[PDB]
Amino acid sequence: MAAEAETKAMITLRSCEGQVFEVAEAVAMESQTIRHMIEDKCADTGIPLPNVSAKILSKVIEYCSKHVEARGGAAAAADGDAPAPAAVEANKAVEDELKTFDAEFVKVDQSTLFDLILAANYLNIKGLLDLTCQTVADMIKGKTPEEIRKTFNIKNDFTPEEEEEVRRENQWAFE
Amino acid sequence: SGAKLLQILNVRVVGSGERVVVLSHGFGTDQSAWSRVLPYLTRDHRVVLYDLVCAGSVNPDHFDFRRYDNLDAYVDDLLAILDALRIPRCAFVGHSVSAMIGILASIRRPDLFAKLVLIGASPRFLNDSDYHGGFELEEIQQVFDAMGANYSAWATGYAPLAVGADVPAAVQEFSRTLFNMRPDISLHVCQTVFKTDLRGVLGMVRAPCVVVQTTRDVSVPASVAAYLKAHLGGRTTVEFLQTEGHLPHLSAPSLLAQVLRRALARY
Amino acid sequence: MAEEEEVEEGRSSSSAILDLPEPLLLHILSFLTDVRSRHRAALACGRMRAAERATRSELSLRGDPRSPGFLFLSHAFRFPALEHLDLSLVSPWGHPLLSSVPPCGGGGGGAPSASSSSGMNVYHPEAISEQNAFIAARLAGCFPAVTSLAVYCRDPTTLANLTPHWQASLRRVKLVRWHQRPPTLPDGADLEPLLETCAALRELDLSEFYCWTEDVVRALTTHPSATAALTHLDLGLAAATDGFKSSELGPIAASCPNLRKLVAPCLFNPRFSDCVGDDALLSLATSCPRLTVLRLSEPFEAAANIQREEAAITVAGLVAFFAALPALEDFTMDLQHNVLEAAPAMEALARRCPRIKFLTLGSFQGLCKASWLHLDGVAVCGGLESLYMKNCQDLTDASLAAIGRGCRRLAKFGIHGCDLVTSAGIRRLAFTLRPTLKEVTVLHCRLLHTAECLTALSPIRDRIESLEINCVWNTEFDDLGSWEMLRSLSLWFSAGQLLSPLISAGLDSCPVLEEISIKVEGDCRTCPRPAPRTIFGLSDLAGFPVLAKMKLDLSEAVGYALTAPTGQMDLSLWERFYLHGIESLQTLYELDYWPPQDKDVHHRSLTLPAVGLIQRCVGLRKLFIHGTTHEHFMTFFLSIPNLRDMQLREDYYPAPENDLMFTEMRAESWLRFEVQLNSRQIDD
Repeated sequence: MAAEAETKAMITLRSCEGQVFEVAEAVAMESQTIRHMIEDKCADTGIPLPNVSAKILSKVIEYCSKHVEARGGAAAAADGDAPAPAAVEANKAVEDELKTFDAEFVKVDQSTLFDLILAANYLNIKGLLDLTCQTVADMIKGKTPEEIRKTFNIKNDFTPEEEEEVRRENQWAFE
Repeated sequence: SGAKLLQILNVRVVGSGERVVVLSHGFGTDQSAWSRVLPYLTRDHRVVLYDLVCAGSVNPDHFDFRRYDNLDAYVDDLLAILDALRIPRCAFVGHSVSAMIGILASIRRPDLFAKLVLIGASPRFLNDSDYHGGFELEEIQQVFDAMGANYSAWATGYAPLAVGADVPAAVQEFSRTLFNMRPDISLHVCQTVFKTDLRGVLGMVRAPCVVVQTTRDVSVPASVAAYLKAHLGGRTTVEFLQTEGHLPHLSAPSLLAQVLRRALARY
Repeated sequence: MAEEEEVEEGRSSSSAILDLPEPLLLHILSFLTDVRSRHRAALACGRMRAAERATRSELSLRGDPRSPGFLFLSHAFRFPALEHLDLSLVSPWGHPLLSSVPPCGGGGGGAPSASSSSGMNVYHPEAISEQNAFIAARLAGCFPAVTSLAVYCRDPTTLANLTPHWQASLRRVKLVRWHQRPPTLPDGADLEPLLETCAALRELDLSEFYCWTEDVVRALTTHPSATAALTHLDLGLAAATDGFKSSELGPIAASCPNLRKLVAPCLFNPRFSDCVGDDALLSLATSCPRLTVLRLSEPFEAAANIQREEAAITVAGLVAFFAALPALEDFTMDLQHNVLEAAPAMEALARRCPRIKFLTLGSFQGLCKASWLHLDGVAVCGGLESLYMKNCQDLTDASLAAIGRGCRRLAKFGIHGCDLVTSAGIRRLAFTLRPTLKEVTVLHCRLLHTAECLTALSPIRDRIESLEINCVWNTEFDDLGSWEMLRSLSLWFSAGQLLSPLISAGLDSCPVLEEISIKVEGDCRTCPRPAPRTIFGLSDLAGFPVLAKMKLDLSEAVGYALTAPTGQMDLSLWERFYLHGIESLQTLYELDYWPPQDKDVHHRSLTLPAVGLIQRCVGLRKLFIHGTTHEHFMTFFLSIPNLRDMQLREDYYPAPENDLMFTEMRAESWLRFEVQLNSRQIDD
């Protein structure tokens, strides 16, 4: 008997402009919006993504496949027993690898990172969302509202009498 | 005015009794130096405590150097306080320069100071011809130099000398109050006090006087108590405590409280 | 001609984070915890200001709420989503808030001689209740969703004023009082308003709220309706009590069938008949079968020299108590008396409480012996992750190995008063629990000196994150790895001991060390005067790069605060000695200091040398002093560019009474100096 190769179910993805991506369903499993439609059995012909372009879709696919791979490679606990000290070390490395994968993953331009933020919400990929959502929080961390304004190319909209008043009202912020 | 001076000089009304007693603290101290002995008279007397203008508790901005170069302005503050308290008659217990203040006040207002109790009293500190104030001009100027060059070092070298008896709690309290003093104000008022000579006015003091003298006083020779009992015009008596030092209100509260309650029974 | 077709690149790119749907921004900033960055971003833009206002859950108001500046805040100062409200730090510190009791202004015992016409303050209760209601209404408007509330309660009138606005939602309450309990209050009256108003209460806290146990019994056992519904309780009472008695605890247990968490110091001294014996233990166990967190302690005084006496608790009682409460997961039982042979008790605990995770025992002897082919006592409780021990005089290295083989899930380890433990057993336990051990605590172990203990911790030195140690200095250069995960350190020092040897002992490179606490214990008066150039060695800690938070507790350091007899050293010089080199901490961001206490002075007063020492730490952002000081020292700190959060917390029982009689800090001076500090233009 020939060995039946386990066929990872492919879910067809059709981006906003018409480009198609072939991914495993387990990759498509992560995105809750994609997940939900999978069980709706409307994914036989492929699902439209009118709000996701090819580049953001490819990077989302990259992120989701990487995190699914990390989940699979994590040493699963043996039915209620705490993992052996070797197993703990193996899983700690995968997290560190996945976290390291995450940091440079959001090391993109603001627009792409902003685009990374939107897609994970539309795709309901919380892990990608949170990684991108907190990424902005760190790059705001340690900054005054002014260079924040330049960093996002925000024009300072406060009149001097307003900005003076608000700065003193919020004096317990910086200190 | 007296009323604002009450707030400025921390004038507070406690105790009960028809007998009104005025407590004034000494050098480098404040009215809380009487706390260890405050309860003993609160039962029998309506007690009045106030802070001198030189105390660090009062705003050092309020210290008028030029008016407070003489004990006269301090007597003025005391009298304005007492008039603000509508006191027509009271006894006075003074410590150190407060004794001179009370001497001058009873001279000025004999109608108010029924009886006087003196703890560590000295009308003059500089030794004179036939007068041992216990200090010479060189010693006083050396003290000035030690304090001006280093108020911290002088105060550390002075506070155990002032307290005398080996009571670290009293020495600590005096060190606290002395260090809360302001150096320029302190030099000014010490110059005010050492220069004060009330030997010519003790006989004008009409009120009966109670002198409290310790076994050993670094600044008060026992001959000073003899001079005080000799020259004060009022019927003057000297009570001797079986303890050494200048601030028995902090070191031996029991003995001094005994003496005071004996004295304040009637006046 | 035209020759003009090359200017079409000027479109302002918008910050797409603003283009995000608003709930997404709310979600993002739901993750932001640090209030500094929160309000920085809020100041970046108005839309972000609204987002940060809506994303706040907990808050501690700083300044005087009674001040009209807080009272007249605009509608923008609005926090609908604020859950946890902390009002215990409002200005002034230590004061009754919205208290209906009139101030005791010149009320000495004595009939007022009614011949005096000058400036008598006529009390107006109507106005007082008016401002109390208005401030409560303003607080409710700013903070409508408060369910867990912390407040300083000098008197229950504060509680009566505050409860109606949040009684429907308030489920946890924290009461604060370091000042003396008002003697005129009826027994249990401090707690009655809450037992009467807040039906939603589910957790109660009184660990630091000074009061009598009898008040607790009265208020609780006479309010069974509320007590049947509570879920969490703490009874520390500022640890100013000798401990609850059995007769007090009993009816409490009766009125409360539904508790889950308890913390309570209790009278465990067997010489008292009303001590907590096994009978009280099982009565509590039966009364509250659903309990999950229990932290029980025997209050003691330092004069109790080596408590060799036994406790009123037997191993059989322990076993039965374990059986009666299957739902336990956190347990703390600290005694000064010794419980012998409690290993079978520990076995019954493991069997009857398989969910046991946190264990804390004091003076329990013979818990783990490894004296049989099988693991014994605590060595069987393999599901344990937390383990702290006090006064285990007979714990051995073989016991350590048995525990490590059994408690392979142990993450935090601690021993106190374990004289028989050597560096060999410590190193064995560290190696065995190396993947899991992350925290280790060693205090006052006689054989375990600093260098030996640091050497024995090499296997987990790369993994260890927090460390607590009492420093005992004795009278190839292998590369000892940097403390790569060690972010926190706790230090215990004898009076006069030097911090400098710590760096040499093995603690030199801690790149991730963020916070540290140093405790100095001992009578400095009996200690010989060190040389005038001797310092503690605070500058020696500058080698830690992310060192930001400091907690130097010297309140236990008792000395002649202001003058020592000839040959001894005053607390002014002691402050100079200990605080010297603090300015070396470049990243020093937070400092928590305890002024040393003199027995003769109710106050832990700060001296000027300490003022000068601290004033030069420009990087200090936060400064919390646990005492009092002179008003003339205050203006120095305005020179520090960056400090705001400064409050003299006399948070030690008894909190001294501040009534116009002390040269130390005054309330009006405090308010005007807060105006001074918030008047400085600050960095952003």
